[PDB]
Amino acid sequence: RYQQPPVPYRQIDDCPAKARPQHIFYRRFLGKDGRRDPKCQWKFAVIFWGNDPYGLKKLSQAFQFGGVKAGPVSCLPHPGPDQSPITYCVYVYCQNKDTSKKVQMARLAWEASHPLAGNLQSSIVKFKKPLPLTQ
Amino acid sequence: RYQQPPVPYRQIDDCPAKARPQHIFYRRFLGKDGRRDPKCQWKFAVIFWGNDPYGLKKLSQAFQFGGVKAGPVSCLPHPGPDQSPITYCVYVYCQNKDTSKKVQMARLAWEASHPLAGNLQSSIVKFKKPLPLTQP
Amino acid sequence: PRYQQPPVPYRQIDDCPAKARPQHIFYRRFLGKDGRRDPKCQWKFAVIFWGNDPYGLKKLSQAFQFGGVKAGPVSCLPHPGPDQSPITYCVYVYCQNKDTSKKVQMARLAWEASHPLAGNLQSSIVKFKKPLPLTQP
Amino acid sequence: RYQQPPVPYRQIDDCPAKARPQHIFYRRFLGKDGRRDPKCQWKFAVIFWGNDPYGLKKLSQAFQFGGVKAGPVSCLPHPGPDQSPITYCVYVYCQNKDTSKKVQMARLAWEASHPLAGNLQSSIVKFKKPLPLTQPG
Amino acid sequence: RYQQPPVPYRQIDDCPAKARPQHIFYRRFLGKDGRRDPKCQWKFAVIFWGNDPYGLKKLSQAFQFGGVKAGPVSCLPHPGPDQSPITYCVYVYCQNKDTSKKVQMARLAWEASHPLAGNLQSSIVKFKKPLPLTQ
Amino acid sequence: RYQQPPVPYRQIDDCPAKARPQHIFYRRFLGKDGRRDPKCQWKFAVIFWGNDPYGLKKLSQAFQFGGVKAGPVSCLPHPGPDQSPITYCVYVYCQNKDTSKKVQMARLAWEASHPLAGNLQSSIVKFKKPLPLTQ
Amino acid sequence: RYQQPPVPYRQIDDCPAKARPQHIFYRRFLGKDGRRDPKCQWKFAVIFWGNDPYGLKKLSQAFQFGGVKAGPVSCLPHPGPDQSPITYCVYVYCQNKDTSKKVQMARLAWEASHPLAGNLQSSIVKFKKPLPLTQ
Amino acid sequence: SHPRYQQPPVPYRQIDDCPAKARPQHIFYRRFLGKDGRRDPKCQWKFAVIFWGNDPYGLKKLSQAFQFGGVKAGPVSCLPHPGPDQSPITYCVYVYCQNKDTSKKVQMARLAWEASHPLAGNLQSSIVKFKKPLPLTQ
Amino acid sequence: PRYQQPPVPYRQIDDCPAKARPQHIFYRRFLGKDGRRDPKCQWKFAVIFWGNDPYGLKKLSQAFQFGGVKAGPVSCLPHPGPDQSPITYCVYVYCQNKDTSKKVQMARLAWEASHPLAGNLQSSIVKFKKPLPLTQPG
Amino acid sequence: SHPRYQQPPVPYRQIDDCPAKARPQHIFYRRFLGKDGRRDPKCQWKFAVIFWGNDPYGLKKLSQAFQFGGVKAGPVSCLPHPGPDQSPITYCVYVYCQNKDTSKKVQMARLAWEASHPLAGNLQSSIVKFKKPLPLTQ
Ligand SMILES: [Cl-]
Ligand SMILES: [Cl-]
Ligand SMILES: [Cl-]
Ligand SMILES: [Cl-]
Ligand SMILES: [Cl-]
Ligand SMILES: [Cl-]
Ligand SMILES: [Cl-]
Ligand SMILES: [Cl-]
Ligand SMILES: [Cl-]
Ligand SMILES: [Cl-]
Ligand SMILES: [Cl-]
Ligand SMILES: [Cl-]
Ligand SMILES: [Cl-]
Ligand SMILES: [Cl-]
Ligand SMILES: [Cl-]
Ligand SMILES: [Cl-]
Ligand SMILES: [Cl-]
Ligand SMILES: [Cl-]
Ligand SMILES: [Cl-]
Ligand SMILES: [Cl-]
Ligand SMILES: [Cl-]
Ligand SMILES: [Cl-]
Ligand SMILES: [Cl-]
Repeated sequence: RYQQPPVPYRQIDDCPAKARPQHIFYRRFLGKDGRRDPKCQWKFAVIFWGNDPYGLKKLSQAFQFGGVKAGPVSCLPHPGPDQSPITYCVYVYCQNKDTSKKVQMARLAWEASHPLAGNLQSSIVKFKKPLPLTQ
Repeated sequence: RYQQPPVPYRQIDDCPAKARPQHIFYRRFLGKDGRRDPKCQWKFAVIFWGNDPYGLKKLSQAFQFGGVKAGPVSCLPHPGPDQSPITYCVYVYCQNKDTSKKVQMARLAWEASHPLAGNLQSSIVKFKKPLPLTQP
Repeated sequence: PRYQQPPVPYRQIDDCPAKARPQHIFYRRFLGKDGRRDPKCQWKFAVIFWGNDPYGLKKLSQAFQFGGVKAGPVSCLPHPGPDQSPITYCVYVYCQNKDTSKKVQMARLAWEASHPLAGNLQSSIVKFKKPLPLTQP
Repeated sequence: RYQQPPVPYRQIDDCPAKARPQHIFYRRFLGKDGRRDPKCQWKFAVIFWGNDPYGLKKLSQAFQFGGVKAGPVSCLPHPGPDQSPITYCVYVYCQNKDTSKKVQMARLAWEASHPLAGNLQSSIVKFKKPLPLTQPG
Repeated sequence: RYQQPPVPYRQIDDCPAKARPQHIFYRRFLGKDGRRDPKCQWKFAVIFWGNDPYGLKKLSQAFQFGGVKAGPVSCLPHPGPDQSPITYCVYVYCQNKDTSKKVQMARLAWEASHPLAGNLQSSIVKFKKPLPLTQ
Repeated sequence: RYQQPPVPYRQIDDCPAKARPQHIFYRRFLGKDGRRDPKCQWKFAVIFWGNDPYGLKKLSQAFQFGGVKAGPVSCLPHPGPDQSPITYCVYVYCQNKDTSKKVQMARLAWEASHPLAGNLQSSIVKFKKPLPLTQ
Repeated sequence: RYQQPPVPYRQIDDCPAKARPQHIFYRRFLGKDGRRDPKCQWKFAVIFWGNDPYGLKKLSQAFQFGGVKAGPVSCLPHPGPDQSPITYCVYVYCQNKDTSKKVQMARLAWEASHPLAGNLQSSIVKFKKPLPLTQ
Repeated sequence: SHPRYQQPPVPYRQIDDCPAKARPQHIFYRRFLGKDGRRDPKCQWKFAVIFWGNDPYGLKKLSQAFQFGGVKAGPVSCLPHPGPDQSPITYCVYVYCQNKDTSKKVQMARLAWEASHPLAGNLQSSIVKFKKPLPLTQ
Repeated sequence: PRYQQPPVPYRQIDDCPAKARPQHIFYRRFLGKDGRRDPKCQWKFAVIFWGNDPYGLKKLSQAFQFGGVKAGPVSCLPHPGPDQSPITYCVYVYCQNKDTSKKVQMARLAWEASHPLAGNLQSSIVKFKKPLPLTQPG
Repeated sequence: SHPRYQQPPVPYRQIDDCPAKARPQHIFYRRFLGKDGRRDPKCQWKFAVIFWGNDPYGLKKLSQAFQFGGVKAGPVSCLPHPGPDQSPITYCVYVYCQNKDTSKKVQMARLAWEASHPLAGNLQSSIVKFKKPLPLTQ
């Protein structure tokens, strides 16, 4: 009835098909930084936003790892008193600032290599209290 | 799948009636901190989370003001390899840290006065770069 | 009896006078654990509330009665100028830490938000250099 | 029914007679610090406390100046769940920390010079927000 | 014609009569700041100065305590090349900055309660090395 | 009767004879630091003390300059509740800390070239408020 | 006879053909960071190294920008007294440490998008004095 | 080794193996460095000195001269063109070391060679530091 | 042999050259304990005195010979110009701390004030980065 | 020049003026110091390097060599005896200059010379700072 989180996967063939190439690149580029850091807490993310929801879905399905986990496609609120064109967003959660920076670079690399991909705005995010993403 | 953002409000007549009481309380309680301070950028939020999406949807509909704006009901990722019970969440965006604390306090106040309402966990949130929430 | 006396304490919710009781109930729930006394703490904080209606202040005094949050009686600020002008009544709500003090302040703000007939009180956190005699033996 | 603030004075003769010696000494001792200065906000006080309401009342009536102004005799709450003997208090409001320390010293001087006067405890007090003791405007 | 220091007392009966009222006020007002703190060094004072040596003398005789001890009535030198009206001074020696300040306060108090009394100018004084006033 | 301050003098002929030698030395050694400086307040001194009042009187009489001015011979209070043997002192006022150190050194120099004469203990002194010694 | 630097080039057609894909990617991923900053000194680089000189040549030819400039394919010294197999290296010169890190990521990303590319070791480099790369 | 690409200087055991025209410079350095020229096994290869200028032969002799246990020159290389066209080349040689102090002695040593041989070119230079160690270890 | 020698050391006032002995006696008393060696400190300070009269400087040099305060011989500062101009003599008085160095300056200033025939010497405190070899061989 | 006292080294304007046994050292320093060897006319004389050792003749060549517009050695002087008895003399030469950078370069120049010449004495030295400027302008 309501939004639902991306379903997780260990095997690359579980990743939806059209996000698969983005997923693979992310796995190779993130490397060890993609792995759950047992030590740290989940107090970081990167928020990506732009106008195309389908682009963001792929990004959300591509960013699913031990230490890097995206939520579903969401929205920013309308900016003004009235309705305007929607800005969608995905939060890519992770454990430390450095991983969060690498997530940003990762997507920017994907964009660089795919001129037809949306150029997403982004920001590093930090949470005062830890999020419940432990196993 | 694809969410839309809560509709904004002209008059309280435009707030969904199930959230109207929560909304009116927040309007009075936030007072001036609920008004848009164009002097500021949008670099803060509060994230509320819990297991009950209806609770969160009323919260979301309730927090719709000039300087305090909720996103729709959303989700955190599954924490592990397999699927666990869903943790829903709502981000309430605002323009400064003081307001983000007032937002947490508003919700605690509502909860105190309504022992049946869900006791939501939350966290203050800070963004490095400002969000596109300025008025056109 | 020419002098003020301190508010009486409660052994149960129903000992709070009825007109102030709902406000007291909301405070008990909202303050929660922080309403409780911390016998390892000293008393060097308060929130002063002030306004024009002494009966409103009396209910706020009656409502703020807990182990770690205790209102004095309805009192007054001095006149600001050379002649008697409208009275600003005030109540001090004594607390054990700054945190609880801001919570006290928020509690009343919530109360007012949820009850429009309630007076819109002004307030300020207050800090004492020395500990007040509010400890037990 | 409700407490009232001390009446403010235009001339020494308007001061209640029993408090008038204390008022004159404070007027002379405080000197310039007893006057209002328009450069400052009302964010300080001295709280005096003891078991003697009449002694406090003279103190309260004595400290009525442009820049130093006492509240009425009030009470601190009971320390415990049971009533205990009343501790009375007076807040003497000032515009700055130095004036607040001078007020404590003033009263210590008064005690030193009058062995029959009670020995009051006190604390300096700081308010995060300014109190409404300025004139309208 | 050499100056001598004022006489010390043990009893209040030992204070010269004309200085006794001021002495008893100071004894009461200074309280325990008035008494000697043996683990402390004498590196402070209050200098009082004005035009009336008689008022200063009583002040001198008044401030005689374990931790607060006045020297005799003395003088500032002349301010200019020629002789001008004499400015008398008395140093009241203390062991800390707090007591100094209280000494200033003590005498202001005395002045507020006696309009006839001289309104003496004063300064806190600090000595880099300790004075020989330990017993 | 009460103490008076040393008589100021500008010509070395107006200096009391017993102190002329000291004075001539201090005049040359203090050099420019002996001169008054209007852009400075009078918030410093050196206090000299010891058991011999005549020694201190010469010093008092010697240190009379534009920017360096001694009070008369005075005393410190007795250290205890019984009368002790007197410690005398003289304050030499001046405008800055540097000059006060110079004044100290000047007297040590004098002690060094007159080894038979008595030694004085000293301390640099600082006043919170400026003393009334401008013209 | 002596080594020569890579050809600089304005438009992509002047880029050697084999380096053009890597150059385009870099041009897009570096973004503004690829541009010169005349108010910045050349005191950074990334040194890339590996055993395939042809791989290094393409990287060398690809990193030719206003603010990011590669030297030619060079060598590290033999590490021992005997000749062993050669470790080639290319220095990619930059005007700040952030650009350096970005150059490093740019190649990692290239390696993540082409599993056939060699996997170059690399290091940020810091120069005490500025190199003569000013316009 | 690949014929289309630079090779590193041949390393050498006795002084006689140094290329004839480098040898004096080499002997001079060997004396000036003393024991600083030896492999310091407690240290990682994280430093160099870069020498640069416009005469490649001058740099080639320096390159050939600086081959010791703990200081190893790469071959004559180049900086990239500073601008949009080919312009006069600046050649360079990196002389690798294990620590800052050895890197300063290399720099000093060359300064000495120049002050004592006025035909030698006056090479610009800089200390260089690497975040990760280079593969110059045993 | 034919180079400058330091002042001959003497720890008995009568062994001080007679012409410097009054200046010596005054310095010994005025420096007091500051005049003694403190093994705990190192020799990283001095006062340089200079002037055009080498004899006045010679007496100063002879006068300042103490355990913790020790003058070198009368020396010179270089010619300022490309050509020779009238000589500026100097004496370094070595000390173990800054306080003692200022005292040394005050000492000579005192001597000048009490002896108007004495030259007025300019001086400067001096600080050395590294310790001079003035510790006792032990 | 009073014959009882030291005098400053003779200044040059041309290298044939340099005492022959110091000429090698002199030229080497002129080249090593380069620009830093000349008078920096926006600066006062408040630095030096003191060199010391037991061989006065080596120090004398050093004194003679360090003569430039911005680096100027005094004569061979010495330190005081360290103890209350005559012991072996430690000779010293101050090499004056206008800023701390020049003084570090002076120090390095000598060091580079020594590293280059196994027969040269290994002189100890220290940088030196004067609180007031020395009269080396005129
Ligand atoms: Cl960001
Ligand atoms: Cl975890
Ligand atoms: Cl939080
Ligand atoms: Cl109320
Ligand atoms: Cl009440
Ligand atoms: Cl209501
Ligand atoms: Cl407040
Ligand atoms: Cl009244
Ligand atoms: Cl009383
Ligand atoms: Cl207090
Ligand atoms: Cl003062
Ligand atoms: Cl004497
Ligand atoms: Cl002192
Ligand atoms: Cl003046
Ligand atoms: Cl690195
Ligand atoms: Cl540039
Ligand atoms: Cl060459
Ligand atoms: Cl460098
Ligand atoms: Cl002679
Ligand atoms: Cl010795
Ligand atoms: Cl003489
Ligand atoms: Cl100096
Ligand atoms: Cl050094």
